[PDB]
Amino acid sequence: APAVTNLECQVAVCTHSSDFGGIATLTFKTDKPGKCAVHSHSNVATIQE
Amino acid sequence: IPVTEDGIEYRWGNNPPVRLWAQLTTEGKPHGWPHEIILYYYGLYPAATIVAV
Amino acid sequence: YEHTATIPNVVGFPYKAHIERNGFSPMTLQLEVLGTSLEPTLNLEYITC
Repeated sequence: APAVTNLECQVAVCTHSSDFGGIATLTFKTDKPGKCAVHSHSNVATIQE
Repeated sequence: IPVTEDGIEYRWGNNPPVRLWAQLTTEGKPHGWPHEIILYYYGLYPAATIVAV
Repeated sequence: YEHTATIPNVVGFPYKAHIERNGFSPMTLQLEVLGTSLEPTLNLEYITC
């Protein structure tokens, strides 16, 4: 499951500073459904999942 | 009492301890005209911003 | 969440009041003015008949 192809990201709301306020959406062409890792190298933000 | 961005505890009577620390708050619109960016950056971290201007 | 608004003091006139607090679905307020009253202060100096 290489499932990147081309990747783009939209951001809806980032009401921040308390627990988790950034709700982001990801769309991309993909292969078969399956599990894939995700993180952020930059420490300016963090990913709960 | 003064509450900082680190944490404040309670012991009032024999109640269990209670932990509070503040938000980032500050007023103004940090995505608008130039005239309010200064005040938004001022209230949040009150110091070290007079140095910048 | 406090918010200020102004309504023309006229009866039978629907008024709109939209809310723009992000992080939630924007919504609106319907305001109706029905039968205002104004009650003065009386002193009753004297009476005649």
